[PDB]
Amino acid sequence: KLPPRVPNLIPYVGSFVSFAKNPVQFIIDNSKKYGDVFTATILGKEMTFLNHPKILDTFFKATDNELSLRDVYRFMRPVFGTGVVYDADSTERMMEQVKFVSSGLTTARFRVFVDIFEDEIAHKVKELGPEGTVDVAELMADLIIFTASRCLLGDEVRQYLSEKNLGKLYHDIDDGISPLSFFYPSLPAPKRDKARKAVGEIFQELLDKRREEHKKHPERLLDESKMDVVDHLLTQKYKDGQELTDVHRIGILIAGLFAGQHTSSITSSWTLMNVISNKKVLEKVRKEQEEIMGSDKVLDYDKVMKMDYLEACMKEALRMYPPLIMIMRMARKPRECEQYIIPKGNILVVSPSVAGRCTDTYTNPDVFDPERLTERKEHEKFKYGAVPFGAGRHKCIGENFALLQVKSIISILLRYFDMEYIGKIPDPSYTSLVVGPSPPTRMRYKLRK
Ligand code: HEM
Ligand SMILES: O=C(N[C@@H](Cn1ccnc1)c1c(F)cc(-c2ccc(F)cc2)cc1F)c1ccc(-c2nnc(-c3ccccc3)o2)cc1
Repeated sequence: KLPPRVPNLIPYVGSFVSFAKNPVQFIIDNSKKYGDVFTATILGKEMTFLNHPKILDTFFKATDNELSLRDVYRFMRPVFGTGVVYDADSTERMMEQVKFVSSGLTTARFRVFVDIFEDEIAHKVKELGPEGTVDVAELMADLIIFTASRCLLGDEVRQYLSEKNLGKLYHDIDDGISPLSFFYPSLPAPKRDKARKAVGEIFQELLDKRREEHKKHPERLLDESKMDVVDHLLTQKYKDGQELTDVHRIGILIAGLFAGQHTSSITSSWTLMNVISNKKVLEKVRKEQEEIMGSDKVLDYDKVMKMDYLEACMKEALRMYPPLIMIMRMARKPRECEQYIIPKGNILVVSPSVAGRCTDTYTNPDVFDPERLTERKEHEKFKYGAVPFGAGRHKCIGENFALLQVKSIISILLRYFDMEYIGKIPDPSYTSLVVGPSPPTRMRYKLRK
């Protein structure tokens, strides 16, 4: 009962050549040809693609012993660190590591995060001056490396970003990893090794400093508005009693910071580009902002939580340009999928990119149209019609933080600046792990009157 196959052009390499040109177009073309589920061989991996919202239950509902996240990347050279994330000894242990991070994402902390957004943009606004042009993707990456770093690690990290080039070494954690790195065998990567070592030494020092801060001010552990992911990694332990090492704490922090940064900076870029390019969307965004802000001058938590239309704009950006283009699981046993059984050892693939352009879900899906959500509720037609943050067990735990961070940053930029996008909104570039717009993305800005 095998799903239909994409015919191998060559043995072993299989469909890799057309997949490598464009992974999203590959899944779109082969969906049209072969239906809601199909298999391709790609450099010796059996890849089974699930393409229609009506059949995604069997992917998202599975237990870790049926469809395995850990198995997809457990033989990967650890980008984050040994024994953390997909290198952890178990899925249960990975979920304890996820909890160390999610512990830092409370309402009490979200209230402080808004203050941190205002502070970082106020520094940035001074650099930008009264008017100019700025790369949108670079602006958003540079803002969120400061905001995400402070929100998750606390304000002691800032000195290392301003003075010790934590930013530079962080940008290389990623180095040479494209969405095709998964299929090529293990190469060397000394640049990445130098990055992780460098970030590791900075994170070791933050841990050492925070231990001394705990001894001087233990009442910190009672303050939900101060407790960050560093505090949680120093205070929490594994269920099974095995030691949480500083090696683990550093890898989990790098992995937390990577998650908290790339996806937010890219989504922020797409959302602002599309908002400022559409007269009616910009009108309603600024009307919402004007209503929420009243005669107040700065954001707080309750204001951001009201910004429903700016939230739809970001979810519309997430529909059209999801920064994670494939969600993958390893079949540890045969998986039923409609009339088919997907074989043991196949990797199942769900693509937010393909989900976002599904005409069964969304009308005129190449048009940025936030009202498709607020008015027509197109995201609600299917349970799995919108999956930019995934679903089930491994759903993003960062969703509310990402919404808070991107909505705040865009609200505050619109408060300071009139902004115009230079040229055509580009296509996504499928050349990085977290995919964002084709590089040249410039906008004009001018201080508002
Ligand atoms: C717009 C920004 C974001 C997008 C689009 C996004 C997307 C996703 C998606 C699709 C998944 C599911 C992956 C899978 O099923 O295999 C996921 C998982 C995850 N995300 Fe995010 N994410 C975002 C922001 C964040 C942030 C800001 C954090 C942390 C501060 C975060 C932490 C995580 C974690 C820990 C998981 C794994 C949960 C688990 O394995 O059980 N994400 N994210
Ligand atoms: O970072 C990855 N996934 C992201 C996706 N993300 C972002 C925001 N929300 C979810 C991710 C993440 F960065 C961190 C976490 C996480 C964070 C903290 C924890 F405690 C536990 C998990 C989860 C995640 F899912 C990731 C990293 C490496 C790879 C990978 N794919 N191929 C290679 C590879 C490397 C080399 C050669 C050959 C291949 O590496 C794939 C995905």
